[PDB]
Amino acid sequence: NARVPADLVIVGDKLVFLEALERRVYQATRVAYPLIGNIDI
Amino acid sequence: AIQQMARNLRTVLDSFERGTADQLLGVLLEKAPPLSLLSPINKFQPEGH
Repeated sequence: NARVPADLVIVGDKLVFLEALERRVYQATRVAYPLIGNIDI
Repeated sequence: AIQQMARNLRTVLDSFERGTADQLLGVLLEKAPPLSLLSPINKFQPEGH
């Protein structure tokens, strides 16, 4: 294994990763980031 | 006369060190966009085009 700087949070009883990957990937490129999805009402 | 000479020349030499900060404030005011217009463009459009 290798050490990687990444933040982990605890919710309920489960230890989960917390990712908001927008600076490492999807940055200074021509693609649209997902999770900016659209809805119709 | 020479006392007034030296006392005057000292403040004249000090004035450049005193006014360089004025020139940086002038150029930084002439450069900076407003935050209310800089921050939504940096966020609300992802990339551009």
